[PDB]
Amino acid sequence: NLNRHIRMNFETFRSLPTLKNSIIPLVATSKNFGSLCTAIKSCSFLDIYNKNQLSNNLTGRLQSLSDLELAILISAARVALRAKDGSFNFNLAYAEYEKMIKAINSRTIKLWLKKDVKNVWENLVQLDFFTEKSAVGLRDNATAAFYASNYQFQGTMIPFDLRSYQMQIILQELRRIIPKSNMYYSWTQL
Amino acid sequence: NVDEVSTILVMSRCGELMEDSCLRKRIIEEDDQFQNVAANFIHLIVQAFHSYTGNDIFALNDLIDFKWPKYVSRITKENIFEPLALYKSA
Amino acid sequence: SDEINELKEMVKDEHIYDKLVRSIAPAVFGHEAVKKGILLQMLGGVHKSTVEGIKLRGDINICVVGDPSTSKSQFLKYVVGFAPRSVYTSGKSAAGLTAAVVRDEEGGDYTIEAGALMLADNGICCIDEFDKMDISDQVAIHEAMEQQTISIAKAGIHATLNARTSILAAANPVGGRYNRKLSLRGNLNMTAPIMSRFDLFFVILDDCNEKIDTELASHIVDLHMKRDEAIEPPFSAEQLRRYIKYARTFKPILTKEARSYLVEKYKELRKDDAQGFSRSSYRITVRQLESMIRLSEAIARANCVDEITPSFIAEAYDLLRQSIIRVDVTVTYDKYVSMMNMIVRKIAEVDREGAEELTAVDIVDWYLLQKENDLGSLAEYWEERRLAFKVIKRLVKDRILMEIH
Repeated sequence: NLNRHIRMNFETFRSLPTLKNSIIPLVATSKNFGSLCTAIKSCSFLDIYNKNQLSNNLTGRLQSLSDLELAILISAARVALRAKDGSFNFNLAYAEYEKMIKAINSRTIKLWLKKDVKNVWENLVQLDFFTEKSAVGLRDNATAAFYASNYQFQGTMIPFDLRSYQMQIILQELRRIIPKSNMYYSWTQL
Repeated sequence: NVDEVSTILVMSRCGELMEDSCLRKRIIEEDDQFQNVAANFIHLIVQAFHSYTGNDIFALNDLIDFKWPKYVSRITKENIFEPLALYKSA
Repeated sequence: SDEINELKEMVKDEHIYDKLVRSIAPAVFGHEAVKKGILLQMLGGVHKSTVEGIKLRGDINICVVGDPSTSKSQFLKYVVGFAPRSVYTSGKSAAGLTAAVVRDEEGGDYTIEAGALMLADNGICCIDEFDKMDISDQVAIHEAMEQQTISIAKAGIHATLNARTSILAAANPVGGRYNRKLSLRGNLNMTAPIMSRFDLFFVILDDCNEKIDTELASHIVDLHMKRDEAIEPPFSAEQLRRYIKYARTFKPILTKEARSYLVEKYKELRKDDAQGFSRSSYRITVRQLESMIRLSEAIARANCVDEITPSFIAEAYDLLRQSIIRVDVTVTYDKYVSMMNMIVRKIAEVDREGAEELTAVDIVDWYLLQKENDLGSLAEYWEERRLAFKVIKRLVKDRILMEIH
């Protein structure tokens, strides 16, 4: 098992300080000599460290969402996919979500009002999912960071239901990270 | 997830909900019994706002305080042992 | 004498609406929504006459819209080779459908020649490729879709010929595949008054699914190998023809309790088109209200009931809502909806009556007395009990039901 993790890191990372970040907690977590020889032979702790490093990315963040958080991201992805530049706002995302609830119940999901999706819309922005259109974001040096704070952007004056956003993940990638047991799988093909 | 969020709010809000001034003044106008009452309100709040809040701790803690005085006043001498009639009254 | 005995046991069956759908077109797998309209189209509504002389249209016109190579020719060939007085035609003339005035070579006078809408009277006219029709050929079709009459004024002959037929169109979308970003009018090559005559619009979407293509390919192989041995319908072809002709003589009458449910259901459907959120493919007009009456009469006719029950309106409302597709800006799905609709009204009835509660043990025991015709014996009976625990488990995770303790 030790030669397998070295060969895997050789073709993916090929860095010595990178691979050393997992050997240090493997030895310190051992209570005695019997636990050190066991973890060094089966490499059970190495698989747990690799899952934690890829748990807060775009894949691990989708599993920590509820039924409404997944329906909004799916309905908003279909609007930017069918568009030309991929521009959408809160009004365009609410039209696709409202037409999906009435279509499923016709063949009971509680339809939330427009005053309740505002909290869900702002929660997906902080979770790195909806990026502003034509937005720089984090500046390089400290010179451009000061000039951008004194200038008021156009997205702060317009209301939240008219702000142009962009999807961080297309609909083609959402169909691969969603199992067939979920009921929202039929609205990810278009 | 949905199993760890409700367990955290139970072990962090039960020590302040059963000793509040509103619950102590309702039993005299109308410790193991008060623990199941406060634990049932926390579980009912998460299951009813799991889609509106998601998995945030601050979003669910504000909704508990906003509905705690309104849930204590709706408890009488019959809703203390029957949780089915308490959910329909509120 | 034996034909009357076979018809008596079918009416007594509580699941006759589910057996007649699977019996229609057994070669085509799936598409239960499109097969439900075929049964209601063969029976039709009640042709009522007004006090002034106007005749109300009782027939139901259904249009087949969807991606090509989706068993479209199999549904049209099944209606012609089963229903009496049916003429199969295509869109690729104007005189072959209605009528024509051709002078006789023997007598010399001007005679009237019947077409496709005249020889197939009191039946279903199957027309293929409706989008590839001309403008002059489509004007004579819409004329017979209102008063079911054909007005001819040529060669000094001014006579009116009836045309009480059922048009079963099957057009194709402009562009090959059905675009979900456009409406139904912009995707088809038809006019506005003609598209408004159809009461249903079954949109068949060619979705590339791994579970749908697996079961569909298995039915084609089994049909090509066993030929007629693989086709085991619940009713034979001779038994289906006797029930259709017998159900057409029944005339259901709308009761007072069912009248309030139809008006209330019409107001809820019209609210979805005026809100501006869900962009529908077709604006709801006045014809949508009259289409629900004709669809409710065909459902009560299949059950041999002379009174329009309020439960039949809910079945026709679900089929009409599925046909209006909004413009995009382990467990069987047929059993999950039945187990969910029965578990909601049972819990809601407790608050109205005033009982105690409903534990998890009483949930499975509720369906033990209502599903007496499940035919589970002993081996299949234990499988339904384990499925009930998995159904009530999905409702716990979802936002439908909940458990106190």
